[PDB]
Amino acid sequence: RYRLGRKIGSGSFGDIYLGTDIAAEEVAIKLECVKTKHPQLHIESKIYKMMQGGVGIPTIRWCGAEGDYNVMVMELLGPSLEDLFNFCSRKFSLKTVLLLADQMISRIEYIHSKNFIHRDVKPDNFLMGLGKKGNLVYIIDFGLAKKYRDARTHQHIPYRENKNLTGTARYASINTHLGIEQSRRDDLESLGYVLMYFNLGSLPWQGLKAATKRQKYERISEKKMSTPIEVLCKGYPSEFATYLNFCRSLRFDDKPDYSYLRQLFRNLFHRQGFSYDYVFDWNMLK
Ligand SMILES: COc1ccc(OC)c(CCC(=O)Nc2cc(-c3c(-c4ccc(F)cc4)nc(/N=N/c4ccc(F)cc4)n3C)ccn2)c1
Repeated sequence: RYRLGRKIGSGSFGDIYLGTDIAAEEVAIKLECVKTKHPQLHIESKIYKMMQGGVGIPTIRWCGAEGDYNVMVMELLGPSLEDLFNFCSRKFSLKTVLLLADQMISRIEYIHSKNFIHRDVKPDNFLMGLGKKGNLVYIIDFGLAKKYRDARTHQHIPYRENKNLTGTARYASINTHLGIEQSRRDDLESLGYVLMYFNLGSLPWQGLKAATKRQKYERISEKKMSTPIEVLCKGYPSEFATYLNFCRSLRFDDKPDYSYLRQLFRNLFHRQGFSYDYVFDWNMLK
């Protein structure tokens, strides 16, 4: 039922295409070769299905195999926060950062409530909705997602060390750089780096080259460990440093206090005099 359009980029696993549901609507299409190596697309599809119904969780319309590809068809979403960041001249107003922070914490909480961690929290994996959902932040891409507790007993996965970094180095938590198994705290710590990225326009560990990838990650790790939160966040409201310190002090199997983290930013929002009219920076482009 689906005509494949132009390739719009790559995902954590497989290629992404702008596509068309010939009968009705435009859609997004993810393809994975059915026989190249270890398969991933069908597991990710199963996670989306477990996530179904949650606020800001995309709907899948069909998932199967068509010839030489495993295919997943997703409702079309709007631009990613990295796209919108570029469109807003790579700087977000405080109001927009706080509006985004409120929803993004909630999306991460939702994923955690369904027993999974995302492990690649970054602007590219959050997309705005379209039409009646144009003010809603969605989260995408479960290719790196992992179950962190047992569905029946809620027994947390064990602590593990000497792991290779998974996800994007720019936003990875310090413990991830140190080879620790990722848990709920790490999704939230990554979000903290995303919010300061939006505030600052960059992070101080961006753009570092080296010979091998290990050395580059090592530079990023060292720069992150050697930059105190009060220096990273210098000049910005204290809530951002409070947020990051809170995430960095969580124990491996701690349940984060998502409400407290949201309340930090909500209190700031109201002390700044902003109104929750869901008018983001991009809503003001002329
Ligand atoms: C209507 O006018 C338009 C004008 C311009 C447009 O764009 C040029 C568009 C198209 C917008 C669009 O892209 N919409 C969209 C995308 C995704 C998606 C999937 C996806 C997932 C599952 C599926 F089944 C299908 C697609 N994967 C992703 N990965 N992004 C990554 C991954 C890894 C990275 F390191 C960085 C970024 N994305 C963004 C899902 C749903 N909607 C429209």
